[PDB]
Amino acid sequence: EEVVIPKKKTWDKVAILQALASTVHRDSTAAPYVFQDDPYLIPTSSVESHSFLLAKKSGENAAKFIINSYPKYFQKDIAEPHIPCLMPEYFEPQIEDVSEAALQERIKLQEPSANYNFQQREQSEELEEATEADNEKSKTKAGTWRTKNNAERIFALMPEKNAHSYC
Amino acid sequence: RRKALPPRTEKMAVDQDWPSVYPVAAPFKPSAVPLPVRMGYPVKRGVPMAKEGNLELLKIPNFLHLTPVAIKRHCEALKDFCTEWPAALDSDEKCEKHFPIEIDTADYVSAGPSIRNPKARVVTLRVKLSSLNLDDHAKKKLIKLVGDRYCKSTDVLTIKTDRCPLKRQNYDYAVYLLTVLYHESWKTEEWEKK
Amino acid sequence: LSEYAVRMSRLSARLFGEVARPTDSKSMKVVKLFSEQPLAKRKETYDWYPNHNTYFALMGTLRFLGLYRDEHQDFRDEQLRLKKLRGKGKPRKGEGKRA
Amino acid sequence: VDVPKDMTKPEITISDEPDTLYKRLSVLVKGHDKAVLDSYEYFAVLAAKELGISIKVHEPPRKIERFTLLKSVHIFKKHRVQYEMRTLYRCLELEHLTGSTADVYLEYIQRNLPEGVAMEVTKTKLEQLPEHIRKPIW
Amino acid sequence: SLWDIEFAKQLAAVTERPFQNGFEEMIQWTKEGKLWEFPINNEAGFDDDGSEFHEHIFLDKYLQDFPKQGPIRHFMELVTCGLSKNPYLSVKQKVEHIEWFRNYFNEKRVILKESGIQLN
Amino acid sequence: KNRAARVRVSKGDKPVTYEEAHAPHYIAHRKGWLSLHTGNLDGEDHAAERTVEDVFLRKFMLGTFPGCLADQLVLKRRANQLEICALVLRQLPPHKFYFLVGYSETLLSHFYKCPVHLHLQTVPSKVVYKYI
Amino acid sequence: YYVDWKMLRDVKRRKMAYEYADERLRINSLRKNTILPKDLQEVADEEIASLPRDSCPVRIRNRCVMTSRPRGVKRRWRLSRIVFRHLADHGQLSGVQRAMW
Amino acid sequence: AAAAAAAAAAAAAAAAAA
Ligand SMILES: [Mg+2]
Repeated sequence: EEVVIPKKKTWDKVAILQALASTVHRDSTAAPYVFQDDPYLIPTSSVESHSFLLAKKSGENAAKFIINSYPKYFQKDIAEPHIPCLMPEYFEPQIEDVSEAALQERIKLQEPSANYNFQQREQSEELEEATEADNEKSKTKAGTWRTKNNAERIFALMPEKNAHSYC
Repeated sequence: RRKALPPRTEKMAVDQDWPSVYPVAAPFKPSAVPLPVRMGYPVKRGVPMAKEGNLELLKIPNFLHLTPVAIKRHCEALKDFCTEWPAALDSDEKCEKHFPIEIDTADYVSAGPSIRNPKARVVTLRVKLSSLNLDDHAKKKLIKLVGDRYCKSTDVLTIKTDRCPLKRQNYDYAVYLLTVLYHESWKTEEWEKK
Repeated sequence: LSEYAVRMSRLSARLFGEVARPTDSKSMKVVKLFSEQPLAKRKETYDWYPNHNTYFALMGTLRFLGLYRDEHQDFRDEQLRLKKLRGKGKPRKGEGKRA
Repeated sequence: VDVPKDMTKPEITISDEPDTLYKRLSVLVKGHDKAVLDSYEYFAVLAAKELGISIKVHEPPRKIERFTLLKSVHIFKKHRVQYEMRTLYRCLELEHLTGSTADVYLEYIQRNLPEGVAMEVTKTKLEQLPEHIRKPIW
Repeated sequence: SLWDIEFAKQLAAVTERPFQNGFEEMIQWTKEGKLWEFPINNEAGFDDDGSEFHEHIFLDKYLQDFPKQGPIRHFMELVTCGLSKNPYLSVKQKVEHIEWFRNYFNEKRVILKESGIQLN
Repeated sequence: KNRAARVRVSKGDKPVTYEEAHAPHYIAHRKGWLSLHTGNLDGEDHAAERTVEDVFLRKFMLGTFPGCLADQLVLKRRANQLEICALVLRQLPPHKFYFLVGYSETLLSHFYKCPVHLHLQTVPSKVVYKYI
Repeated sequence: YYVDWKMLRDVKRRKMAYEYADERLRINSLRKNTILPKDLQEVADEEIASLPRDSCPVRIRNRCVMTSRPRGVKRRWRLSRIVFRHLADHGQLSGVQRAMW
Repeated sequence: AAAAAAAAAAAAAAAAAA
């Protein structure tokens, strides 16, 4: 009867960090956080700030190009939680001989997508309404005359579903 | 085309809030600190080196983001997440009457990419034998059943579990051993009659 | 040592998960082989040497693409170029001895 | 003058599960130098005082690990160089905490931990009694 | 649907921004996973296939196809006790360890019959 | 005569920085350590894993910033994220500074599977402490 | 490349020791016990001898990481007594200082 | 010599260790 046990409060991983961030507001005399605070690196004009941001971005994607081009130098994992965002990415299909497996890789990974369809149709492989819907979406995302040739392969080759045709 | 900019010292406000300047840990950039501080061994005719280009000032950890005003402002925002401690357990005498089981758990932190520390699996359980329903026979059986893990002077039984890889597995293993010890101290077998 | 005591000791090991029936000290070795991780399976042993191949290849590749600059390799290249200019270079494989 | 409005929007909910209780939370802060440990002691004591925890702080004895190596490279064993490693300990002793209060204090404590120091956290979890032992007879 | 991903990236284009504060930097990296889960416990990200203490301590259920009264039980009980005090291995590895002795003993049948003790 | 981590005295014209002007018998007395982490403590582990990364970072940064590095790196290690404090001369333009800082902050992170911060402090020249 | 050919061979020895860590652990269990009859133990000796030479952990030699020095290497840092001093005197290792007492 | 019979399955079922 004399025992009193309160209830617990469940919060997110970043809820308390946001609570701490709310205590601090934007500074007046301080430079933006993304830029280096050293005066030799602090942007002076708006064009200089834009150029510095673009140069920094060029540096990061230049590093990412090396990481993707040489994946074997980053295969070793040291962090126990196994952060997946720091792993190298691969732009190659897993299966080349199987038509039903090459399309699903080359749709998500432009010209290779059309080459996959050209190779799949060479051996008279039957494609359902789900395999070519994503292939057509791949063309609709990236890509005048080639569109008509692709669209003929959409209706004439197979009786595809209208829901995947109009999209 | 070289370009040298005067630091933020000339633009620092006298009443500007320092948590806004140093919210988190920083490498102590000298252009963001208007405090003229000289660190280093002085020269016979010289003086200790100033804050510009000083490696000693960069080596040391800075507590500028943990100024007392900033600590007050941060702790005030954390009062909503914490819960109130019950006043009914102010003194240990009633805590022993209500929650006699103590669970010693170890947590560790280290700088690096790794988290797994083998010392984190060890879990300790401390229970006072004066708060259980053992009789004389079951008590005298339990003492010899446990052996050296029971302190005769303090009347505390300690169960230290390491066999399980995880802390939760060690914990539920420890409570299982407590339950099994209690249940087996009660059974009188045929060989106890000799 | 008594019959009551040995029964109590046998029960204690069974309850705690230890070795129940009597075994010799030389036989407890096989218990120990599985009680801890073997030498060849400890990270301090099989992860002793970092991959110098990855380190060297990565630095060489960034030197070739022009992002890392290896002063030691530049020194080696300059010395070898001076050696080949003065006339004592590296002979082809298969002609040093006979030719 | 330009202060943003409506800056606060946390996600706090109260669940019906009873909160875990702690009797003693021991923190052993190990470091190399004493000044960092003293500043950290001030910071932690003050932060605990705002949260109302009534911390008691004492200093465990230091540990010095020394070893000896050769002075020269090839052959000189009469002359040696001795190296030292100092480890200083600080004890933050916390009492009368709850599960969420310990979580928030450890948040504000570990998130601002320095680089050259390490922390050992020992929690004494409270528990009344498990289920198959309350009042059973086999 | 690729159009869902396109709509999501069009939302993320205006949602994302170069960082304005170190607190925001840590919030974003914590959501990504780079920063550790505070408060830091040493068992984050390792569940051990959701196993419990009875799957590690009690391995007697894997000893059923062995002679109960033979020296094979004397040796397998020590093997089981060693494996049960092993926090460095998962449950499946101990299952394979038991199965290795299983198949080795069931393969070498002539030696157990020649040794003079009746073993199965 | 002791010769470890010691720059020899010239006729009186060499410029020497504070770090080089002090012999190794002054560490923790007059000058501090260039790197801080937890592996060198008493009851901690994984010292060599951090030491090899420390050496690799020294060499990689020396090669990445050729001729513009003033002093040695300050390698801070605090909660899974490693910070690199560098003193750099203002020889490169800021456009090339910002390319390399962004390059390193991702290459090092992807090579060590841990967040990396890079902070640069630009000095007009190498700061001289003793005679010059 | 690696630092030395001795280091190259030691890495191979460590890799094959890790590859055969489980097999040797299982075979040694049959040899290190007295319960089982010796008739199977004499065959256990034969199959543990049939394994390749570099598979045993005994052949593993603890050298230095940087210079691959086979001797004078501390286990904590995996560093030779010369490289360790060369780094500590420069101050690149925390908590390490000259002993004066 | 003599061996005592211990009910392991019964205890595991009773106290949740099966
Ligand atoms: Mg050599």
